[PDB]
Amino acid sequence: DDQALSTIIQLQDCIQQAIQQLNYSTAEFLAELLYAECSILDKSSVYWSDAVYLYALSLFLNKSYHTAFQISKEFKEYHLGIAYIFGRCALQLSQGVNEAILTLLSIINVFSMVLNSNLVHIPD
Amino acid sequence: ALSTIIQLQDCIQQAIQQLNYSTAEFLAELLYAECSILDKSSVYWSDAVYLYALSLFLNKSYHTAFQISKEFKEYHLGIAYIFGRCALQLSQGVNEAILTLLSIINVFSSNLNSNLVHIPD
Repeated sequence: DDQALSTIIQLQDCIQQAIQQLNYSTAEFLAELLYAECSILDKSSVYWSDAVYLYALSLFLNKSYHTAFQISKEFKEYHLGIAYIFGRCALQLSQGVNEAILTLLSIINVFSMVLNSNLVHIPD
Repeated sequence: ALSTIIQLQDCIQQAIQQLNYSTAEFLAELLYAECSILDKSSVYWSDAVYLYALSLFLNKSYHTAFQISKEFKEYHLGIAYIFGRCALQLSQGVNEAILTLLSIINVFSSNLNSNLVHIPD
């Protein structure tokens, strides 16, 4: 447990590093492994939501828009970035726009769960 | 009038950092047009060309950024990187990318510091 948190932080840092350059397949593999590792952690942990959001962003980035769209629909409410990924997938695919609206309206009205984070591509 | 171009290039940095595409399309076009006239060898010229090529690359516009980076690949390392990856995507102009990047690596080998976004190490 003492090193368990360090590994997750290191994997997250590597994922932001990889996505910072135009290196996506490695970002895919690191996001996949972090998402698999975070399975044991409870859903209440911010780490699970962060890993799911990173995985969704990656799966969006490599044109695998369908898979990103499901992996965003399962936990769309938990994180703001997941909702962003869901909305992007919906606009590209014209599938399930309505729940995207129902989530985005709530998230914007409340702003003006997890809402703010230091990760990359966190929407403003 | 360099404050305005510095501000708009920072805006381009922020926009691309926000995963918005076709947003820095116009802004990079504007920087290219504005800075093509003031100089052809200044650091701002290479910076504008690199940002323009990166914006063109990211927006499924490869047959333009290809030649755009081809013209000025020898000036900035990021331009050469964009040129090489576009060569890979389009399967064209590959030998030129090989020579330019070999020259770049040899510079590191022999006894460049721009910190712009998406610049590979």
